[PDB]
Amino acid sequence: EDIEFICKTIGTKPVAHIDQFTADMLGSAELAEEVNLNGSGKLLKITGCASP
Amino acid sequence: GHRPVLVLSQNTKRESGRKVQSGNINAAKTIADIIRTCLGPKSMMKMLLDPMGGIVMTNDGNAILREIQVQHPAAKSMIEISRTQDEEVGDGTTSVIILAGEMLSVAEHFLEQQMHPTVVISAYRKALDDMISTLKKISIPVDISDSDMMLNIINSSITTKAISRWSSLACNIALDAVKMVQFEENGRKEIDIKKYARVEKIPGGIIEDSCVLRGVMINKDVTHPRMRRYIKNPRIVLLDSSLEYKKGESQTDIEITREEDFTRILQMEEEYIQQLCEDIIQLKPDVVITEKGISDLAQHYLMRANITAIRRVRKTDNNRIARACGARIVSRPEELREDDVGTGAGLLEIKKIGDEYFTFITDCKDPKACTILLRGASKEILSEVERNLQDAMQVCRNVLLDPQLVPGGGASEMAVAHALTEKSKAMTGVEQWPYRAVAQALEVIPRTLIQNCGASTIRLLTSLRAKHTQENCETWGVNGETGTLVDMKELGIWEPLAVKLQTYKTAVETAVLLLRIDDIVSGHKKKG
Amino acid sequence: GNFVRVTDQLGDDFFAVDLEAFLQEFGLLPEKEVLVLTSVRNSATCHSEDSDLEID
Amino acid sequence: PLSVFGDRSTGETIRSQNVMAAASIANIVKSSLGPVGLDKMLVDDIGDVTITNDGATILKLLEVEHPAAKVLCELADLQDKEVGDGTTSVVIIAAELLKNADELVKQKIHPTSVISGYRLACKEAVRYINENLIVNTDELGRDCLINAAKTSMSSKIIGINGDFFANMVVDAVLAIKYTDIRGQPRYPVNSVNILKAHGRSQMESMLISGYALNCVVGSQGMPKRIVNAKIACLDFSLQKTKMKLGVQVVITDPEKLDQIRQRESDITKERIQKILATGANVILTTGGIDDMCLKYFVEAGAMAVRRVLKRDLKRIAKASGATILSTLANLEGEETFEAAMLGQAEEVVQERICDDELILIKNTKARTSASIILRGANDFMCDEMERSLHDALCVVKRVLESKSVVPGGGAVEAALSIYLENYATSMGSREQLAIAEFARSLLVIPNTLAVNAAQDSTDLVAKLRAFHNEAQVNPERKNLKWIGLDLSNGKPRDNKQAGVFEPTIVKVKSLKFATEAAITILRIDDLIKLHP
Ligand SMILES: Nc1ncnc2c1ncn2[C@@H]1O[C@H](COP(=O)(O)OP(=O)(O)O)[C@@H](O)[C@H]1O
Ligand SMILES: Nc1ncnc2c1ncn2[C@@H]1O[C@H](COP(=O)(O)OP(=O)(O)O)[C@@H](O)[C@H]1O
Ligand SMILES: [Mg+2]
Ligand SMILES: [Mg+2]
Repeated sequence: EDIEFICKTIGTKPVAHIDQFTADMLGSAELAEEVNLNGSGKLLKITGCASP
Repeated sequence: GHRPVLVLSQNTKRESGRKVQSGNINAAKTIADIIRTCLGPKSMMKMLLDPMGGIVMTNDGNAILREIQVQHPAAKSMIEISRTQDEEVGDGTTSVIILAGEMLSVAEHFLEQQMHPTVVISAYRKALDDMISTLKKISIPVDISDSDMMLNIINSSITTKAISRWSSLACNIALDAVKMVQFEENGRKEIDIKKYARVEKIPGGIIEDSCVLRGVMINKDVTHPRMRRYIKNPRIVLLDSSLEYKKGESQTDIEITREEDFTRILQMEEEYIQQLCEDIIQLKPDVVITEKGISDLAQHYLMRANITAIRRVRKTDNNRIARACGARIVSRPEELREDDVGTGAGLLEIKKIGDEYFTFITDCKDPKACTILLRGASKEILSEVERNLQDAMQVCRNVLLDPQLVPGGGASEMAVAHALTEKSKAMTGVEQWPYRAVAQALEVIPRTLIQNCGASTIRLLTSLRAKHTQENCETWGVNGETGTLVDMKELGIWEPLAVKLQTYKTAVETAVLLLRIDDIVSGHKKKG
Repeated sequence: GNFVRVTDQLGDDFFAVDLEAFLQEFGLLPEKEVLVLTSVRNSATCHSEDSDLEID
Repeated sequence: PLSVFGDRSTGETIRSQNVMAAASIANIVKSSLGPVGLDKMLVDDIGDVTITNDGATILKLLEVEHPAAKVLCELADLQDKEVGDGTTSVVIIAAELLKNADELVKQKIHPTSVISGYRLACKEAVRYINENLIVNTDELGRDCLINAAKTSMSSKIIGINGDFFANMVVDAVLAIKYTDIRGQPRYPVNSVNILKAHGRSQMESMLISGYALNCVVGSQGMPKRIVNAKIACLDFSLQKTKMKLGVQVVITDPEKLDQIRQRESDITKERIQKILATGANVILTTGGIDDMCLKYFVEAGAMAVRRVLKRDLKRIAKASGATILSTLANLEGEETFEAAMLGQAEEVVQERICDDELILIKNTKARTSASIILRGANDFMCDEMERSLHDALCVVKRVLESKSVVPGGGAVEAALSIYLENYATSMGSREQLAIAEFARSLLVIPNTLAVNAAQDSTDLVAKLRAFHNEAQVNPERKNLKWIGLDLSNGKPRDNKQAGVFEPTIVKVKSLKFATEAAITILRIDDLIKLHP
């Protein structure tokens, strides 16, 4: 259920077969980093996206 | 139903204050009083009835305490202290409990007044450091190469047990077992009494016939009567893999369409067994020991080469045999090498004891493992004898690792108490009183020895204190059999420094741990 | 498991061996797993930032 | 009229109930505060015994039913997670704040005004702490870390042995130092493996210059000591090969079965042969090893350890420079093992510890690791040792990360109380009362400290307040901001000189969390308890 939101946010297009996996279906982002919340957990932030 | 508003649970019980401290101290005192009379050469044994129907007859503190189930957590802590003392050094189990009880009593004396427990704890730690220093000061070295002195040490260790009647035999058995199980490899020395030096008890016979074997004995018989039951200089091969055809890991269904495929499959099963047996035989051994099953066809093919086979041997027993006869356990028979064959066992013999067959490999040259064969009146007698032998072996290992020696019979207690009392005269603080009190609490060991001997506690203890006030009387203790003062360099009762250090450290830290508690909460769910 | 009046098929002097075998032969007792008899304790379970990391 | 299947409490009744629950939770642990506090011993329904001084452990083990009490317990847990120290202080402060706020509310002061005053007081207290009461650790040197560890370990089972344990903690923390991106040094605590073993005294606890494994060699035939170790870390089992669910073996020609069964183990034999041929001496795997592979390692004269924990294996691999391998598959489709995947250590030894054995990997190269083996009288004492040691490690990490410390012994609380009492007169009319009550409630820490020592709490707190008032009013008496409590003698003392330090983060986070919890509980004025 998160595929629509993720694709809208990043600009990626889902790939269901390796034959159609091409560079034009990737979502360019400025930074994809996993951060920790001072020992209270871990979050994965992808901040800065071409064509946001 | 009816809903009462609550913060904690209904079954949550909380108590705090002076009541908690007094309860902890009295629990420790009761635990000490349970085994107070089981200390000294004149100790009396106790019968413990197992919840499983067994009977334990012993005067060892650890067994008595472990057989008692208690509700007060302080008593649980004391029993854990007993187990820790048993596991660390293997001796002094009864002494540490009494020392902890006495220290907690003399601490309760101060807690009745307006002294905070932290002050008592700091004084106790200072006293513990001073006791360690004094014990290291009054110790004497031992010559491990001197067999007589080692036997004397083991004897003085076992004079307080039921096995003391056969003192020489027990001491020789323990010394020989510890010496031969001693090992050195890759620059790392080890003793490992737990794994090797197995004690096997066979009820019946006389205890004077008990001995330490120059090898390993197991309760096994040959797989088939045609096997040789007596081999002079056997070559032993040890295995884990079964000598029988077994299923593979993967699902391997067959599909037979031709007529001869069924008989062919059976013939190849037989051929695989024959190939395994031929691979074993290629090394030309005399005995084959396996931790798993051996097929009948495998037995036949081994007989064709005149090889005795024993199967279903425990892994620990097989490791012990490997250490004794100098063999290496091999899993795949096709990978057997010459150096894996065990040559060095000077005799293998399966003889019948009672109505059972026992396998003996008891002529090894330089064996690194042994079986202590114990024969006696019954099962409980042999269990007590095994416990005493375990104590003796632990003491021997402690002396071998640490060659320091400390006078016994309460002489060390009095010497340390006098040294601490003399040291306390130059502090002039509020901690001097608990320091002196815990110093004088060490006198509970000579007092217990005198009480168990049946002599006059007050007069003898006063005389011993007066003697220890002199200039060289650190080795003056009490004779636990006659109730008289005696010099321990003449009586000969000496103990390892490691045992005394562990006893004092454990007692002082038990007192410190139980002195830090003022609140008890119980009844809550485990939540996990 | 619906065992009632186990004394009928176990007696009054049954030991742990008898009960173990009796439960095994109906295949209700889980198989025995080999484990360390006693050792030292560690008492740790993952958590976060529990990772030594190379300096860079 | 409502016809709701449940119980309803509204107004002063529910407010007093919440305050009572919070006060009960506070009073549970108030006896375990400060160097003169004493431990508690908890017993489960199954007889398990826990002896502890940590507030978080006590509140986690306790079974709690009231929602406000649960809020306080989770507050203690959060303070433990985010800081690691000050778990009792935050609970006590939050409960006192709630009690004083309810006292204000009972005087027809609106709860919103109290909340606004509490927020203002917390913000100003944080600002005043950051601007006046912090001490930079640059001018103090290594002694600051030792003093912080000593202060943290007071009230613990290892307090008296602090002279030794503080050095151990500081060395352990400094051994795991690393710098991430941006050049900021980081101290990944919880990478210091802590092993507990009853036996010898506390003073004989060991700090390992390497790593300590709670594991033993797979087979008795392996050597127990290797000098120049070449550690190979594997993430896969070494057993007889078995095909997956999607692959099946069907035999039509009988002659192929023996070859199938032989290859079934020859695969693992070849893998182990490659691993040993690269030159490895020590093999650690998270999976199991069966007897045949154990015999291969025994014949090779190498140490093999099975069922190694994943975190332990990762720590060992990164400390020794090894790489975790979940498969021996390269980018060429082959099966190879390279010497570049081997870690190195100066020694790997299986040593005996109280009738039990553990593996020590000594002096790993390319990275320094640390492990601590705690020796105690029994299991409960070792557990309390471990908890106190973790507290000290967290405190030292906080001190090293943020280089600011604050004086202990209630000096910060007294200074904040005086400053906020002065400052309340310049803000509002009823938030003035709220800030004054915040300042008064901040004094519960020194009061509890003095009470635990059976000292005159009133007189000592009055003297401390007089000292701090003189410091704040007089301009050349700024050195009196460090005047705290000396509980041994029951007198005020310059705690900065005495070495009683705390990380600033502990105080700041405790204040913020306690204020938020108090606001959350104060926000309630009606409770509906639906029947289950
Ligand atoms: N012949 C003896 N005369 C006096 N004291 C002895 C004699 N033999 C042993 N002891 C004392 O008895 C103590 C041993 O008692 P024991 O029953 O072994 O208790 P534990 O198991 O706690 O050591 C030792 O401290 C030793 O000093
Ligand atoms: N040596 C000391 N002298 C005076 N006060 C101290 C000393 N060590 C700690 N304290 C104070 O005791 C208070 C309580 O600490 P403690 O309760 O042990 O930590 P926690 O709150 O994490 O449980 C701390 O606020 C600290 O300021
Ligand atoms: Mg003894
Ligand atoms: Mg603390």
